[PDB]
Amino acid sequence: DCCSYEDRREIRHIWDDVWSSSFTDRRVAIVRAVFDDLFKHYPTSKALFERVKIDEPESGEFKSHLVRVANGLKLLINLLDDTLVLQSHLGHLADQHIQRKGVTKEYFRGIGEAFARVLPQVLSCFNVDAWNRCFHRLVARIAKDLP
Amino acid sequence: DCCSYEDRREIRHIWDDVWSSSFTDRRVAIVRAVFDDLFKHYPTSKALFERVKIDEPESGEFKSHLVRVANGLKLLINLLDDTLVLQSHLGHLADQHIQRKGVTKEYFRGIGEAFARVLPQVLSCFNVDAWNRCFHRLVARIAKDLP
Amino acid sequence: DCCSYEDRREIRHIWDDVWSSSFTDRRVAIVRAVFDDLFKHYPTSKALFERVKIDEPESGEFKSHLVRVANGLKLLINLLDDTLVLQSHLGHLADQHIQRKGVTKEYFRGIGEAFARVLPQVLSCFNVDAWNRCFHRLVARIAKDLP
Amino acid sequence: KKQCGVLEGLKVKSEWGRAYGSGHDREAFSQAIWRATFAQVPESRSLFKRVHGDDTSHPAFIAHADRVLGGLDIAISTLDQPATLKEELDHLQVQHEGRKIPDNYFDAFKTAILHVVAAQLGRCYDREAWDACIDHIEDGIKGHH
Amino acid sequence: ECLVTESLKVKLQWASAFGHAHERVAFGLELWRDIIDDHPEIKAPFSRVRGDNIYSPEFGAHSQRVLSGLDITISMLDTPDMLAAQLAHLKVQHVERNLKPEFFDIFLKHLLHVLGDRLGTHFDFGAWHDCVDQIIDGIK
Amino acid sequence: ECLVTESLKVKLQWASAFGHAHERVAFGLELWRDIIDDHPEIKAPFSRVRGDNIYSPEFGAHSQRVLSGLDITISMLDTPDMLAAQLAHLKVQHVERNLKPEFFDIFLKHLLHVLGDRLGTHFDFGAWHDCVDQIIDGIK
Amino acid sequence: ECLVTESLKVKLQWASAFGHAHERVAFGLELWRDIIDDHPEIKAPFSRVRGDNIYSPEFGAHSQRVLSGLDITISMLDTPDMLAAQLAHLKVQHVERNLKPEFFDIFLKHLLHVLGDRLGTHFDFGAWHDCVDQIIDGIK
Amino acid sequence: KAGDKFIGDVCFDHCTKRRPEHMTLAFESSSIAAFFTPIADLHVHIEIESETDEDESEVS
Amino acid sequence: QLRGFYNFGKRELLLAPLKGQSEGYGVICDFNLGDDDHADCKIVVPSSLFVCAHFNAQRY
Amino acid sequence: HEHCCSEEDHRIVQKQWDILWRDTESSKIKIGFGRLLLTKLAKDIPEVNDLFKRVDIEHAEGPKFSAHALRILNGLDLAINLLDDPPALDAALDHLAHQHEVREGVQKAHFKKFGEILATGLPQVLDDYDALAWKSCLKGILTKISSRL
Amino acid sequence: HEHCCSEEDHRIVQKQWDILWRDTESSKIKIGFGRLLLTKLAKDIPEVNDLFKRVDIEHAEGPKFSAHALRILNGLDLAINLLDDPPALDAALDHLAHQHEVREGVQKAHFKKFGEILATGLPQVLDDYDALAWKSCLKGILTKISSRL
Amino acid sequence: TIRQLKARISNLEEHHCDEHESECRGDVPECIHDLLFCDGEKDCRDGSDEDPETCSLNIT
Repeated sequence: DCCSYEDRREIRHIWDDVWSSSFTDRRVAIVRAVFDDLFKHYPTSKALFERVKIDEPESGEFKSHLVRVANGLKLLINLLDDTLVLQSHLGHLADQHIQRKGVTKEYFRGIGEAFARVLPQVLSCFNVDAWNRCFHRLVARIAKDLP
Repeated sequence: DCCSYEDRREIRHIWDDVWSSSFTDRRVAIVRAVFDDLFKHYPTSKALFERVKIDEPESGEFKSHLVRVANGLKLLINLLDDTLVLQSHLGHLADQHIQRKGVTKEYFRGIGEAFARVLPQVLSCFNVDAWNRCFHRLVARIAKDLP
Repeated sequence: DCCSYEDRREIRHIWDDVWSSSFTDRRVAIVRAVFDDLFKHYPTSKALFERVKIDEPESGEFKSHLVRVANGLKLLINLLDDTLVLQSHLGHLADQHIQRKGVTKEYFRGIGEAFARVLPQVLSCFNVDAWNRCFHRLVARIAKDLP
Repeated sequence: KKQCGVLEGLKVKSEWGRAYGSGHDREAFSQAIWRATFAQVPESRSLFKRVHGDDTSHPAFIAHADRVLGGLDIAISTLDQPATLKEELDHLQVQHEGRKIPDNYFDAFKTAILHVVAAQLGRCYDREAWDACIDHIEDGIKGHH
Repeated sequence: ECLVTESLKVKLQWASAFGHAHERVAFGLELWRDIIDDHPEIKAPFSRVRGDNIYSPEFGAHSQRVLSGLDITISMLDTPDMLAAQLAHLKVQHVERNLKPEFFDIFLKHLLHVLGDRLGTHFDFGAWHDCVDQIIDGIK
Repeated sequence: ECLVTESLKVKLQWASAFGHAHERVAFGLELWRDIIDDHPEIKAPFSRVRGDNIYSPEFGAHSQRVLSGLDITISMLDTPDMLAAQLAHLKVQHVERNLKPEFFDIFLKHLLHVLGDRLGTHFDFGAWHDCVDQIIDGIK
Repeated sequence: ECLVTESLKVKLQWASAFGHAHERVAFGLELWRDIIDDHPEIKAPFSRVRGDNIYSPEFGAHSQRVLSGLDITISMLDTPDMLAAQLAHLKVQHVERNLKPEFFDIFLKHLLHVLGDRLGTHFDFGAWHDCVDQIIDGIK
Repeated sequence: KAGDKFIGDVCFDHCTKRRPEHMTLAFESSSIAAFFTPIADLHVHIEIESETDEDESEVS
Repeated sequence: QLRGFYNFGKRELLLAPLKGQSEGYGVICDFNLGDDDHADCKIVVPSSLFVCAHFNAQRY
Repeated sequence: HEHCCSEEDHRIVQKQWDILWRDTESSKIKIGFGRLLLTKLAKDIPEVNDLFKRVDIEHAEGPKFSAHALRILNGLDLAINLLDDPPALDAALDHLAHQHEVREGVQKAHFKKFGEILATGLPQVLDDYDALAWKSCLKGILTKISSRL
Repeated sequence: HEHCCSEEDHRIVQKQWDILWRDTESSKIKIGFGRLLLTKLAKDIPEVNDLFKRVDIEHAEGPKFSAHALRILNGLDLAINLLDDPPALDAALDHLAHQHEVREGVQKAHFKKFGEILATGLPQVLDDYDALAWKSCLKGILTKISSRL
Repeated sequence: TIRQLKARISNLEEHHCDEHESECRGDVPECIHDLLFCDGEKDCRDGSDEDPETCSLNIT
């Protein structure tokens, strides 16, 4: 669906509350907590990240990964005001996942649920709906490509 | 006599009404309409512009000319706030007409009358006197060089 | 001890009244009048400036000197808002006097008295104390190596 | 109610940051808290007889208050990381054991904190969360069950 | 040549950037300064219009005359019959004098650099490059 | 490696300088422009991301992706275990392809020049040089 | 020589441009940065005053000391007896030591470039060139 | 007028070290020049009751 | 339905949805004309406190 | 002295000391910073290592010490935050004096050094630092804290 | 529902669509633009050329078509300018539906395409374009216009 | 009527205090932190509080 500019503004703020810590510690725990919810629900996906060593949670090879994911999301949100660019990188973000053999359209809808369950716990005043709306628009375009 | 600052302001505005659009179209028709009045009164001058092909009104070789004239006037007016430069280009503008064999001191006084008859028709709120005053100061310095 | 910020502001202003115009004339007469008071009290120091020809008051080789002194002071005051830099140039200003054989720790305490007696005469609303305070902090460090 | 754990901690730790504040807001924040405490259990004034508990506005007490919140800060602040918190709590535990402390007062003091904090934060403030953590912090000071 | 939109875009942006009255002289000056500092070889032909002192009225005048012509060309371009004519007219004022071909490639480089500052990120480089270029070649 | 303060200083200054939303694209743009004007040889590998027109969205996207990574590395720095890992990760994405090592020395030159403008005199050149350098070598 | 007016003009413009307090440090910094980026060979003699990091207090101090002297010379300038003396005084502080001749020609280039920005189009290039030049040669 | 006393209650004192609670302002004399209405010249005693750390100080 | 308080210092009325709605809307009203009656209210989103709409109010 | 730690003086200090606590991870900072500050002290004067022995200074990253790092660093906070209320600040510091009086081994020369260290450290984390103002205030604080031996 | 197609959304569209009519020669623009828009439509779907036959689409520059170019392009204006009054806009569009219903040959797929074209064109004349806002609004418009067919 | 004017007027200039401090009602300007209300007792020296315009019925 489409989303509304106000909602974007809502999120562009809601995020500034989760992101907000400067460096890694916080964002890590959150993005992690997100994935843990993805794996507890779609255990299958777990295997996909052996390349980054998920078997070693505190590895660092993996922590760094989490961050990259976080930052990749950050980059998206922080692009919501520049549509045209977002629309492109959003594609580029798809291609980076289409070439990743084993990534289903489902796993995405799954990580989406993840945030919607985690975020509301890491910060108050979370407009779950607004988030959900704009997150879906983002996911759809990411996922869609692969098919 | 001299030009008052107020008068300059008056013109710096009056002009913004004739020049205004980016388009040649407008300025052309006006400058043309001006010359047509110069030729209807001092038909002799007509011959002077065979070099630009006045015999072919819609030529383009001529239209471009009209524009150059227009723009040359524009340049003058848009210099009324920088006196010293105006005083120089005003001279340079003379020399470009002194080397043009056949240009009388009269033809100028004639094109002056032209505007004073045209402009008041292409726009309302035209301070004919104010224009006339500063236009003469401009012409005087242009023409004079020639004889 | 360290100087109060208000006092600095006081001086940063008091000075703007003696330094004044960009002219030499004024600053000269003042800095001179300052030295004349240094020499009338510590006549020994006089000799130190034969290099700049003090025997020729209106020399110019000397006048220029006076100015350099003035300006050197100016530079100090105009640095009171950039502490760290002041602290360095303040040192550099010491070294330029340590290598000047014959300059005592006393002569400085003496020129300090000088200003405190001159300035209050060249301008009104002079916070002698405030000046004295920050001037001492400046002098102390300038001597400071030297002895 | 609930118990402590990672998120509810981060929340309180953050919200506390806003409520605590600094400068005068602090000198008052504490003031308010104590007034609310003593108003609940006037009996307790007797314990702070040493630091002018009779006049909540006396410098001695002002210091005391600002000094107390200080610890609470370390507690909450440190809370988030178990390793460190553990230590601070243990440290406190010592300064207290051998003293018996009525659980009646701690209760009031918590209430106080909560009411003031809520007054200070306006709208963004989770009650349960604070309750849970202020509790965990207090338990660590009473130290006994 | 241009596109129709690729022109309007320039015609429009030129408006905001160039400006009116003094705002222009400022533009012209800033432009020529950057140009002459990069390639002082140019101070040569500008000898007639005191090119040594770009702040002078003599040069200032020139500066303006130039920009003005540029204005014309830019205005011209959309309607082909006028442009083709105007361009031809400019070619003549140049062919006769000897000039360096590369000078214009330089002029263009800066004109864009400057408009870049004036217009900011909105500046449609593409449109300008494709469009002003066409104006330079005809002249040259 | 770098000093634990020398990092926090950069981590902090990066914040103010880089900025948020549009403020960034502006930064990225200003940066790459200065870089490409100094060494046009770079427009080559940036062929995939329309490096000819840095104002284009295609390049704009790129520009951002880059700075972002730089953000990671920098916020990576503060805690060594993550940085060491992140850096190693970046080195791989580069080694494979061939580059000219001096390009990065250039990139750094400008990144500092730009931050210089943004931050002013407070800009802790020392800290950055010592610190961003460590991020460049790793990639190369 | 110079003209008496050509001096007063500079003496006056220097005032507005240079400025007061911090406004100066900013000027100095901006100046030296542009200079060192153009000719990094200079970072050499400025080794004593941390020329590698121009943002440092050590260099900052220097920067100021310099500008100050320039202020003097300029303030000397109008009245010949003081200038002749001041200049002679500067020559000594230099002769003893090695410096390149061309370095100053560089310094001047930028000092004008910078004042150009600060003062705008009013900047009397002529007056400055004719006037600051005389100050460089003498010291030189 | 003349003779008036005015009591000032502090509320913002960067200015003194002690900051006093109060500050009395006694007007001793007041005379207007015969030619000038516009300006009336005054002579005033500014009284102060401070407490110093050591002792108590009084000022006028 | 809303819950909230009134800030003396702020002169501001701050209300949010009581609960349990999960989307409820809230409202901020500033006193400070100095008047009683009159206030500068703005309907916000109880989350972020982001202005959904604005209305200058009077009593009733 | 009397002049110094004026209102403007500390108003400044206070403002500059706040640049630090802008981000929620104050703990990580306060600790790291306080940790370093004490370490660099034991570095220049070892007889200190024995004083902080009680708090396992041997393990800088050890919670035992990390906690301490806070307590101290946090005390400095209290001092600074009470700069605008002399009577309170006074009391607050006097109390700190007593907490140090009963800790034998701690001598004045220690604070003098810690001061010098603190003064060289702050400007490394704060881009805006006014040495004059700070030195003025830190002096008053450090002195009153040790002044009782 | 509501949220899609918002006040802010269209407030934006409206603002951006105005960047166009700043100069008095709107006709030259509206025409040229509308001309191109319809042309590029017939380009991708020829069965259109027969529909616009009635307006001499064969002669793009022909007054017959130029006039048309306006009417349509100008209708889009009306739509946009009524975005802030749903009931009116509604009525305004419904009317447009009927004007297209009785023109056999015109099928939905046509609008879908015209939409894609319009979306690729606008950003070429407007430096400030918010694809998201526009697409949201253009959709609502194009749909309501063709719904009745 | 006049009363209503002095009111309308008075409600509308700055107050010294930075946020979440309010001035004591009375003659002294002085600013105290918002929170301290109430001790139950007069936080203020002035006791401006005790005055009706503060404890008022209508307001509450």
